[PDB]
Amino acid sequence: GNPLVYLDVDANGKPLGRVVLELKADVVPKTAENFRALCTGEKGFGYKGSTFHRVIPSFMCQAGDFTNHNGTGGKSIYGSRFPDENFTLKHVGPGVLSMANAGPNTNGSQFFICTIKTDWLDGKHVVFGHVIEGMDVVKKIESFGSKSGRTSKKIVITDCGQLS
Ligand SMILES: [Cl-]
Repeated sequence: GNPLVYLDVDANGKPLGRVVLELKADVVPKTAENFRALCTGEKGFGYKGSTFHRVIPSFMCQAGDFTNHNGTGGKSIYGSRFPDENFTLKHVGPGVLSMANAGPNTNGSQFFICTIKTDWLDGKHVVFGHVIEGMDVVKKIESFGSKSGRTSKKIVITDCGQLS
């Protein structure tokens, strides 16, 4: 079936717990595979040790820039950027996992976990999974964000990988 992956997250160097994500490889196989491989690190790079650099309460928590740690970087397993696969899945509510981007066909490695329904992103960002377990951890991360997106604690993915 669809992959299950995990992110273990610290805030200011102490663990918050684990976020478990189901990746909708049946719907968006290419997008799911990129994220899966970046969690395992099997290509020699990926999310381990990187940060949630942009977190906005009552919106979303954004991560995945493992090259520049600031929203300008990241790369996919395919190359620097890859196409929007489809917009079939929608930003239905809290726990949606979706690709950050800088316009059409600019997916790399950055992603976000929604903490509310974000319908205006439908048709613009590729949704590719959702939180199975660990919304409590997501709410903790969210609580360390701000209107500007600047975090008030350093939020680090210490470990990540594939469960099934
Ligand atoms: Cl484990």
